[PDB]
Amino acid sequence: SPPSIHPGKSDLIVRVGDEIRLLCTDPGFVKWTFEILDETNENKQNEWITEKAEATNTGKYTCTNKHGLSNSIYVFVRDPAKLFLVDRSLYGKEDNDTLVRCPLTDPEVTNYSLKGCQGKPLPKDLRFIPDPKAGIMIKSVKRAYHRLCLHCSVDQEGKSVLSEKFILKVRPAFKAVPVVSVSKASYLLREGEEFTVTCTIKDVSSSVYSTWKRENSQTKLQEKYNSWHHGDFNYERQATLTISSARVNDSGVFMCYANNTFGSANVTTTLEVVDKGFINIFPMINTTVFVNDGENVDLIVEYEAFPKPEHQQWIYMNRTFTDKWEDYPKSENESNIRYVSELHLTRLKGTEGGTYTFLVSNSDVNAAIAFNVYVNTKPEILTYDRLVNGMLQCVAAGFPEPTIDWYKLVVQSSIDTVECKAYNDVGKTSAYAYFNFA
Amino acid sequence: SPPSIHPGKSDLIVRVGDEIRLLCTDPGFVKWTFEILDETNENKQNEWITEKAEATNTGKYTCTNKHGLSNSIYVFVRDPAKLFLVDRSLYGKEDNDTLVRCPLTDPEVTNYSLKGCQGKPLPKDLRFIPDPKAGIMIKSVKRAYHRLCLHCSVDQEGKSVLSEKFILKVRPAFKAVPVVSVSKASYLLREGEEFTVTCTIKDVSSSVYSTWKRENSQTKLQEKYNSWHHGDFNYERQATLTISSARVNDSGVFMCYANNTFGSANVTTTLEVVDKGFINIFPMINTTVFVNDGENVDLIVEYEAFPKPEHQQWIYMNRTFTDKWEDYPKSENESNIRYVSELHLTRLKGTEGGTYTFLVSNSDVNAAIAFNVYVNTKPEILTYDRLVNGMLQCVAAGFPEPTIDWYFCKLVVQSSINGTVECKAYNDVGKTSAYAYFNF
Amino acid sequence: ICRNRVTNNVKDVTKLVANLPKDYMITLKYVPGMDVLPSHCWISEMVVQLSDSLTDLLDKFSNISEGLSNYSIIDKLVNIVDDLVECVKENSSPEPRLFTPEEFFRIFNRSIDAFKDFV
Amino acid sequence: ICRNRVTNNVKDVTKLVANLPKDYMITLKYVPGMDVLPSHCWISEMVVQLSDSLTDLLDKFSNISEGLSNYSIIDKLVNIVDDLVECVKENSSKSPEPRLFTPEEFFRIFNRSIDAFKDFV
Ligand SMILES: *[C@@H]1O[C@H](CO)[C@@H](O[C@@H]2O[C@H](CO)[C@@H](O)[C@H](O)[C@H]2NC(C)=O)[C@H](O)[C@H]1NC(C)=O
Ligand SMILES: *[C@@H]1O[C@H](CO)[C@@H](O[C@@H]2O[C@H](CO)[C@@H](O)[C@H](O)[C@H]2NC(C)=O)[C@H](O)[C@H]1NC(C)=O
Ligand SMILES: *[C@@H]1O[C@H](CO)[C@@H](O[C@@H]2O[C@H](CO)[C@@H](O)[C@H](O)[C@H]2NC(C)=O)[C@H](O)[C@H]1NC(C)=O
Ligand SMILES: *[C@@H]1O[C@H](CO)[C@@H](O[C@@H]2O[C@H](CO)[C@@H](O)[C@H](O)[C@H]2NC(C)=O)[C@H](O)[C@H]1NC(C)=O
Ligand SMILES: *[C@@H]1O[C@H](CO)[C@@H](O)[C@H](O)[C@H]1NC(C)=O
Ligand SMILES: *[C@@H]1O[C@H](CO)[C@@H](O)[C@H](O)[C@H]1NC(C)=O
Repeated sequence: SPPSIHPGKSDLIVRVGDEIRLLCTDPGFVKWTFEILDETNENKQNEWITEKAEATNTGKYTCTNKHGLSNSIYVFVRDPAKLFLVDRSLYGKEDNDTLVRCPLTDPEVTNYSLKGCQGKPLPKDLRFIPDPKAGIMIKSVKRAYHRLCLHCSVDQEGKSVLSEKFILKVRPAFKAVPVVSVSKASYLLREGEEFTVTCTIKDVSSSVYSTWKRENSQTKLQEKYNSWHHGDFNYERQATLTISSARVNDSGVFMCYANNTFGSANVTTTLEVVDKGFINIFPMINTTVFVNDGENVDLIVEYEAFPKPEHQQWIYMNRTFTDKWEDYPKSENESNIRYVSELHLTRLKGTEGGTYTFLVSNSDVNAAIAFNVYVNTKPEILTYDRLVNGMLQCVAAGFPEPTIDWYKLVVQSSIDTVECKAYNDVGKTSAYAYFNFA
Repeated sequence: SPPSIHPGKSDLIVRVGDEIRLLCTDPGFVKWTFEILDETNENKQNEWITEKAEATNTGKYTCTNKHGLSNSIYVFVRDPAKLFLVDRSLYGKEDNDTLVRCPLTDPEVTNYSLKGCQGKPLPKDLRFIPDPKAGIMIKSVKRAYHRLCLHCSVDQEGKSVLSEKFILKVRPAFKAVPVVSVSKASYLLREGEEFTVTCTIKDVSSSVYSTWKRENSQTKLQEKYNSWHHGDFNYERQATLTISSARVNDSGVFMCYANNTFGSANVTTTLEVVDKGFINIFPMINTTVFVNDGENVDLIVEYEAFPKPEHQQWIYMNRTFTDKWEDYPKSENESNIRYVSELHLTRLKGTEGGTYTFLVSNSDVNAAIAFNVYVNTKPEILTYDRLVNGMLQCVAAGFPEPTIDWYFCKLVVQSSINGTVECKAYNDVGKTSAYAYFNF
Repeated sequence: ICRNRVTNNVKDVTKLVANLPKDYMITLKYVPGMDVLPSHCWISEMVVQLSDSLTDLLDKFSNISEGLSNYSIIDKLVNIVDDLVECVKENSSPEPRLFTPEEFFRIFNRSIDAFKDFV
Repeated sequence: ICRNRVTNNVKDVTKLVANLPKDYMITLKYVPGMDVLPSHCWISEMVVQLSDSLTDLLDKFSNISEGLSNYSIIDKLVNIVDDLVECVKENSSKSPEPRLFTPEEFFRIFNRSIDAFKDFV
């Protein structure tokens, strides 16, 4: 059967500077043990006696035996000088009760309660349970109480008294996943360039955990970190991968991953590493082109070029152009390797049919595509002449070849008001002779 | 004569809490005067006594008669604690001497000298003259010494002792004129608009005078100010002039004038206030132009426009013309209200002659100029016939109208007269021919 | 007169009073009853005393080049009140008392508000 | 371990030390012999006492909107130390008498305490 103590009473009140005497009656007695706040004492004698109590002698005193059966006393050293013992580190986790460590030295007091700093009120929904032996306990600490500051308040002789400040820190409980973003959705690098992507993780706490993984590889990558606190419950981390010198087999998907007690987010970037640069060219129209006299035409290439192309030029019959061609990337997005080149030719003259070439270069490669352009023309009539034999001949010059009727490629037609008229798919032109006979 | 004074010394030395007792006799005697630093006391008795001298009693004593004449004795109260009296104010006009008011209270001390604070050595060239009665004096204060810190230094019983700590203030000599600049040298405004211009003035000191005045008008204008110090000897003022409702006779030359004890500097800005907007247009080429078919030509206009020209369009035969015309302000200057519009017709076809018009506007005005483009074209021969009359017909159409010549052995011209007979039709661009044969 | 001497770096005093600790104590020979008396009576002495206290404050801080340090603000306030000493002496002790920043800068802004009204 | 919990708002400390008055005194329940001792025994107590001192020091300043301010810098340092306490109480998981320091000395002690978390157990 457990120990028994003299004084018997569960609660004892002693004046400051009074003597304290407790005796525990146990053939199996082992120790007195005394606790308040964090402080501990343990004493070997079956008597615990103290000649002059100080306020910090307030607390709980427990007698225990070789069975481990125990019996307890709590002692209040009433000292008018300070009513509270305080232990002032007041951390609390969100959604959890949180104790404010202001146990009393005199239990014979009224209205023991919790109250704000500088006469500011407490948040309206904050509620608490008081306890002289332990302190005053704040239920269900919310984020709105972060850095809330608090006094412990007690009414004595009809007059109200305050402890030293307490400032309530709040460890947030996670209620959403970390939020993750990456500087570039995908990369393309010439072999030997330096891959460097930077994740960004945002959460309420710096105990969010984040890593970079080469997909289908478990191994750890090297990385460098920077992080900031942007006010309360707002943390941001930036984690930067680098492959110091890209090799071809580094092509793959990297994943940036972030999890907290609530859940997980990942965000991924994909790297292509190309052993040497390239250009590929596609004409948006047949390379052979036909135009009529005075007609209008465009020449159009689309090409994919990495690295970004450095010289773009258009040449006609080995003589270069300017002021007639437009160059633009095909899409806006920052992953763009594809480009469009157009040349515009206006009301083309008959002589300007020929060959037109487009030349593009980057460091690695130089590539050409060539276009063949035929200016059709109305037949035009060169000679109408009557020869010594009495014959008369018409000549027409055209593309496509003229056909000749009587009423560039070059055609001549011969005969023994006459008219010569020369037609092809573009038009007609005609030349005149008039004859009288006697 | 001046008063005699007892004791007959020049200087007189006393231990602290001793008695100071000075006996003056002129039959005309009027008053003592006692001076140290700022502090003064004046006593009408022909005898001056204090039973227990404090260190502060250190100072000069002058006894003055009704005849106007004065005789003086100077007193020290030697005291181990207060070795220096001090007044911590220390200001120097640059390039003048300045004084460090740390007069001694026991003169029989060695190497009365000046020292930097925190150990630091004084500037290489700072040189000074000590005097136990007045202090220490710093020859030719210069700007490098601004907020130099100082201690006055005494050696007494072989030990080295320092005053309370002093900071030298330097007050510039003005050695260059102000520097003045204005946010825009020229303004143009519709009447009733706000007018606002800002002048910046920079100098070593905020005592630079600066004003806004209207030339050929002496009265000074209404102004709002902003200034900053930008570190030592670097001040900047900004002064802003506003008229909330401009008007034509509010035009003129406005001047920002700034001067200082060295000399002035100014910068003007000119304001034009116009009663209503305008557009004025100049054709860079004759309004009638002649082009051989299949050549390019340019139509070009330049124009002044205020407020800025909102709409610009080029139209051909009652229909707009697009993607072949370019326009730019003529000059990059902010003053430039002048603009260029050019239209690049290309390889003009013979059918595209006629009027081309350019239309430009702002709020105030809508303005037009028109160009006539004639496209010359090599003649062509239409018909070759003979009439019922026994007469021959050759017919050719060209701009300019063709001209027809005969040999024997767009606008239209129809022309007439063992043989071969030829007509030739030609203009300034083109030559063409057609033939008839007559056999007899 | 002397209004144009006081540049508008004084508008930074509120940012300075924000950065000085509430607890800190600044020391100023305070001309008694200046809170009551007309401007011309105290102002001459006060501007000398303020120039001194502000240079003492200037010793306490150091020159953070990025941003507005307290050193920069107090420096430019020393530039002001020294020029006010210069004009007051050109154109026209107490016992040391201890002020928190809000109180000392109250006295500062009251003194400077005297120059918009000066003779 | 707990190297992640110390965000890099600490570089601001050099500026905070430059804006605090040289003769301003700050109060810390300094663990005696923190200088000579190994990290592990003093570091547990010191992050608690630094959290306390930095929170009191935080009360002393107002909060400017524009620019950096002592209240901003200290508030972020307080976030750090309140996380280092949260981990130490949770990974080791097994008062001194107040002393008064000029800001440079207090921040010396702070920076040494944070340099303790670059190899902790
Ligand atoms: C949150 O992230 C970490 C990393 O995966 C997880 O911790 C690992 O969990 C697995 C399985 O429980 C263990 O085998 C590993 O030893 C842990 N590794 C590390 C470095 O701690 C944690 O469990 C994650 N899970 C969730 C649901 O958030
Ligand atoms: C990485 O993120 C993606 C989503 O961004 C996750 O893909 C989902 O995974 C769940 C099962 O875990 C599936 O039910 C969904 O259909 C998936 N959505 C998509 C778009 O695929 C993925 O599981 C995450 N992987 C890791 C290791 O976190
Ligand atoms: C520098 O700035 C002002 C503007 O003129 C000058 O002050 C004026 O000086 C004349 C002659 O002494 C007086 O009549 C005016 O009354 C003064 N005006 C003001 C507002 O004080 C000063 O003299 C200037 N110029 C020179 C050469 O010193
Ligand atoms: C305002 O500014 C100009 C110079 O910036 C003043 O000085 C005159 O300028 C011209 C051309 O630079 C010089 O040839 C003259 O020698 C200058 N005048 C004199 C007397 O030397 C101009 O005089 C100034 N006006 C005022 C009222 O200050
Ligand atoms: C990539 O290439 C290097 C050299 O060939 C090789 O050592 C390495 O194992 C490769 N890494 C992967 C993930 O394939
Ligand atoms: C002409 O100028 C003077 C001064 O600028 C001004 O008072 C007057 O009103 C102006 N005249 C009219 C009709 O506004």
